[PDB]
Amino acid sequence: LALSLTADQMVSALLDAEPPILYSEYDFSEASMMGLLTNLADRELVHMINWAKRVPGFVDLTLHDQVHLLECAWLEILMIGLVWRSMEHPGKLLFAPNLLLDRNQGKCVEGMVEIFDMLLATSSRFRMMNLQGEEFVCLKSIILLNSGVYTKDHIHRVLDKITDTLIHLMAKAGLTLQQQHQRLAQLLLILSHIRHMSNKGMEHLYSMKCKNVVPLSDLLLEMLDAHR
Amino acid sequence: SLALSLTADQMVSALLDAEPPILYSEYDPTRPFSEASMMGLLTNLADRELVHMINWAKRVPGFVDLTLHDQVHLLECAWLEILMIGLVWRSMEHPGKLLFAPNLLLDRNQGKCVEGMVEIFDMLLATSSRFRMMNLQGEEFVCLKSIILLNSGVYTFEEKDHIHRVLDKITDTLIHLMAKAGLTLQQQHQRLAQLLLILSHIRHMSNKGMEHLYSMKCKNVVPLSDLLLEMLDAHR
Amino acid sequence: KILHRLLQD
Amino acid sequence: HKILHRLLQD
Ligand SMILES: O/N=C/c1c(O)ccc(-c2ccc(O)c(F)c2)c1Cl
Ligand SMILES: O/N=C/c1c(O)ccc(-c2ccc(O)c(F)c2)c1Cl
Repeated sequence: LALSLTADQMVSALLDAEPPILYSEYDFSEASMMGLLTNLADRELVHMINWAKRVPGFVDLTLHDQVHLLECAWLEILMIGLVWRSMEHPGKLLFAPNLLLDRNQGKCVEGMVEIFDMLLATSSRFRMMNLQGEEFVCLKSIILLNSGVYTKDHIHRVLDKITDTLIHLMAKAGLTLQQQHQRLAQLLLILSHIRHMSNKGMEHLYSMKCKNVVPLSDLLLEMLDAHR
Repeated sequence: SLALSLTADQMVSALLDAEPPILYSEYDPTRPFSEASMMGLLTNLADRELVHMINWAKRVPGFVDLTLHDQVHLLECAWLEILMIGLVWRSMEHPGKLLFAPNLLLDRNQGKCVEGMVEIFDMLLATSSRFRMMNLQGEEFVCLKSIILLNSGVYTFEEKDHIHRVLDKITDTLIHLMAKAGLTLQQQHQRLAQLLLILSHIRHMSNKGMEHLYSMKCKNVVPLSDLLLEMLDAHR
Repeated sequence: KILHRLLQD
Repeated sequence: HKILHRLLQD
């Protein structure tokens, strides 16, 4: 089915598949904030699973491959989402509508300010590029299918389709050929930074875990243990 | 800047000529491997490569235009990625093996000699396998290595605009190479994307190798050189 | 694993 | 300064 969709239908499908924006249980210590972030992430994870199943090509994969891809990519996916909805709040991270944190509230947790700064710099970059919603959804699907793919032709064929869709959107927006290729590259290089940020976030989350205090859901612990 | 003025062909020429040499390890075949001694080999090798990497980065168009602090930051951020993409590249024609050096060609089973290392060998091998399947070309490899140098640290920053201009030039160069090679227009954007997506995997391996290296330091497995200690501390 | 169950359901 | 900082000059 995925290989048969048009560019516009790929976009329509991904837009349709988008997960809800969730609220946190907010109403400020190292523990309370982390509880908030991990509580939010756990609930987001459940909606991410439904969304993945709606990314074209993904339900074609074995359950085992679906699990591996999600285990590798879940924090990357949460983070690009966070960056996307923070785009229009310079110097702030919109974890949720009722949880808009600035770089300084990141200092409320050891090691967290550095991660916030990377998240904020990426938001700034999206803003600089005037990243579009259609492009964002494409990039998010690329993360899902790409991050764990080396650890299969079908995945790579689907990936190429999404590249075609990105280029379609850019051509439709009036960009020259040269501009399309440059922008595609700019967009994909951000995925390097998003990988970096997930790696750092994973190590952090892991430290929080061993230190007890902040309780993580069974699901979060399991996703976490797949990276160790 | 003169970098922005270079043609696609001159860009490729500059990068191919700037390529560092393949170095030998201090491997001693009179002695069996231990965890310590194998880690010693890789770190001694990385240290000697770093010096050549610095000369190389100075010849990447646009890099000399940055302040010393910017050059330091980019290299601190990308050094292990740059070492690893080179490793994967030279391992290409050795399926199932990692050519750290001509005198140090290791399979995954030798990686097991160091705790937590086999996981990393497997990722490196899978990436080499991927280069092989894509039939990555030397001209593409040099472009990708230069992209890593300029990109990895770029969002940890005016001249940031300059760097992005240079990065755009390298994109034009990649496209130029693929077209020259006869790839259709669709194939060009599809390959560009396949090539850049690999940089996400390279970043992953670098982060995992950085944590592994830090582990060996803190367990006193091997003494890292002062330069290595400095590059590492930039990540902690 | 919990992820298994969520994918099926 | 860093060792890296000095190598960049030499
Ligand atoms: O250790 N904390 C992990 C962490 C972090 O460092 C930064 C952000 C988040 C986070 C990112 C995106 C989210 O949607 C989220 F709900 C939490 C987490 Cl869980
Ligand atoms: O402790 N881990 C560090 C590490 C690794 O896990 C894998 C490869 C290397 C390495 C990679 C590329 C090189 O050119 C090299 F000399 C070492 C290191 Cl230093």
